[PDB]
Amino acid sequence: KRQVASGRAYIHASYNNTIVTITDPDGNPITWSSGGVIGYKGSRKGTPYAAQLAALDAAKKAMAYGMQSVDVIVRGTGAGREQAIRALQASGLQVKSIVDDTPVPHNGCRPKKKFRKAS
Amino acid sequence: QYRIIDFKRDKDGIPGRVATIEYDPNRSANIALINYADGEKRYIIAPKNLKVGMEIMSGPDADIKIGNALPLENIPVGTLVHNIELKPGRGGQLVRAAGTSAQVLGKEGKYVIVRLASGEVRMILGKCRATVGEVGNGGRTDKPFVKAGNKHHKMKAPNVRGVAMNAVDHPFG
Amino acid sequence: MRRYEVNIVLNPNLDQSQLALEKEIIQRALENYGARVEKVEELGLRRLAYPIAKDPQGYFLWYQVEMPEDRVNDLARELRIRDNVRRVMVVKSQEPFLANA
Amino acid sequence: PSRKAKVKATLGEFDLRDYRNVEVLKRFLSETGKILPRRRTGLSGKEQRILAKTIKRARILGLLPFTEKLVRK
Amino acid sequence: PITKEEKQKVIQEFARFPGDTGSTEVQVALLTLRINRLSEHLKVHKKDHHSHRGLLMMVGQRRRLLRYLQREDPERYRALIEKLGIRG
RNA sequence: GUGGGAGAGGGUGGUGGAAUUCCCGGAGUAGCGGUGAAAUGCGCAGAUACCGGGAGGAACGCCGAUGGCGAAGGCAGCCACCUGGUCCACCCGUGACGCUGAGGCGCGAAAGCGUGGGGAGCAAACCGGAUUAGAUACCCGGGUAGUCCACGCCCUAAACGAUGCGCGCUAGGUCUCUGGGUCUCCUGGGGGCCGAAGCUAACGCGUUAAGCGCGCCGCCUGGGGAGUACGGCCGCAAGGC
Repeated sequence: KRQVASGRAYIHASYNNTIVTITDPDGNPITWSSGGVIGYKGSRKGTPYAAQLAALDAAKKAMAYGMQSVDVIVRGTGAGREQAIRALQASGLQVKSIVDDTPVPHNGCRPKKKFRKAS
Repeated sequence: QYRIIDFKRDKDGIPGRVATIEYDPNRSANIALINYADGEKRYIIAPKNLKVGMEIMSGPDADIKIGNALPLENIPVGTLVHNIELKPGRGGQLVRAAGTSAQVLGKEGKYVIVRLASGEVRMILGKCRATVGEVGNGGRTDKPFVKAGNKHHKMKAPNVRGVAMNAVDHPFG
Repeated sequence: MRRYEVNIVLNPNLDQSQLALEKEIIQRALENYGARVEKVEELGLRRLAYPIAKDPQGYFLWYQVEMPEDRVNDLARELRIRDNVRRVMVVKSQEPFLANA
Repeated sequence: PSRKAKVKATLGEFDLRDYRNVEVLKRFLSETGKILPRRRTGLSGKEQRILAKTIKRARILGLLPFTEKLVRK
Repeated sequence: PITKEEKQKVIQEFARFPGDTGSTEVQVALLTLRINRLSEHLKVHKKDHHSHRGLLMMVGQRRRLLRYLQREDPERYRALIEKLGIRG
């Protein structure tokens, strides 16, 4: 009940859940889904499979407001980022294109133990 | 000595040369007697720097020549001012001593953005005015008050405290 | 003295009268300071490779010019000055180097 | 190795001295806009060093995006 | 900074024989010049440690030189000495 | 001397985008974050994702390297101001002027102190969560000091090459930086690799010596107690010598 035909799809995924959301042909939000968005607790949210379940339903809804043509945005590395975005092209949906962003800083913000060990 | 003097220039074009170091005893403000075109002078607002060597002013135009003033109108974004004129010319409207002053930390329409020295941030209006640079308070803090009470010397209120008085006594106490 | 190339950039949104008065103050300054202009280009305007002045384009001016060493900085600021002074970059003037020869 | 492009033989008498060498420097940008390594530039030490210096003056005055979105991927 | 021409104006000033590109007259004049300008520097920039240090070794060289001089002929040593102004 | 040169050596000022938290608007759901798996914790007063914009401190990606500079520790966005070291050619100037250095003098990590600013993020402590028997710590979620600047003040260290400085003697192959050349490779300086000789209980060092020789300095002589106790001097204190 919004209908658009085209825009962009955003894929963001950690290594402990993934998320995907429709964005108009600019950047403002549409509708989405993710790990627990798909009955998946603790882990699971962290599977290529999930990657998919979501990517997919995501599109479905994406269609709801007449959407099909989409270019795609990339954030991080999702452990299944592929079962995912692939699931994405598969639900047909004008699988227009993809772009590379996963925007790392320039080196000016120490992390938490887990990310240090750098150098 | 028990007197005030100036706090608002508004006859511009008149050269204002930094007369001299008359560091001043009346409002944490050293000031210089300013020497204007006509001979007409003014024990004027401290604003640290602009050396004995008389040399500036301000005015309709501009000359962000540190020290000196003009409306916030004729005013560069990223500038430290004092002479902090809030409403359309009520003399200076802030930073007395007040080293860090206010920053044209962005300005919009007939309203200009002041990072408000005293500690917050918000806006003044149009042609309103201010002069920038420094105040002149030399740390103008600390100093000792060792063996005696500089206070009492203060002549300034040995209005001594209390608050624990054996009493019934005073306003919220 | 020593010579450097002056590269400073003024806003694209600056119409005529502006190009005028502002570049004019400019020159004034340079001189005031102690610069003897040598060569003034003016490739005019360009899509900067990154939005700047929230501007995707701007007006770039370059003058191979010299002056009295130390006072460099000081004038640099004299410039940056005028808001519009989108950018202020100065560089000692060494000529060139033919790699892939 | 890294021999399908190579950049040295794409530029003749090249003055590593005019930061404003837009279209030439624009010629070391790759895509998300890095600084294509000797492993590509066919440049020496003398090279990455001086070349870079300008590279840098370059991002400064702009006219080369010091990195910038990668299309497709 | 020290300007070539001046440097020479120097070397010259000194040389007993206009061709003293390297003698102690010049080691001396030299070193001390550097000395002064350098310190001057040091004061403002109140914390140029690395630099100060070098400077220091230098005051050093200056000295050993003078040294030799006096060693040989404290005569032109006193001469020079005076000329320059070191020691007080 | 002079003429060439190379650097994250220094300090002073100065901008610049990357991203990072919080701030205001948009749009839009029901989840988010998170782990070994949880949970604690956030979120329908709508968060997490995305759109923009804002404020701001910090750091400084690619290039950047087994590369470079520096007395030692150390030191890398760019930009100009002052400054130090040092390297190759000319053979020009001086005329042994020299090398070691007790005490001394200054420098000088990170913690910490003093005060005066700042404090995005990260972060002992302190707080939860989890844990196991136990959990005062490994793991997760919170957040102070401090981490950041000026100034003054502490000088400690696997302060490492665990190995003083100076010159001079003794196969070599190799890589690489930098400076000169008749620039298939030779020449000076610098860095890594392999390597005769030779040193060596041993490993391993090998013209970047742990080889051979000269000066000068320092510091050794069984373990614990111990680097302590005490005298001394130093410091705001912690401590230090």
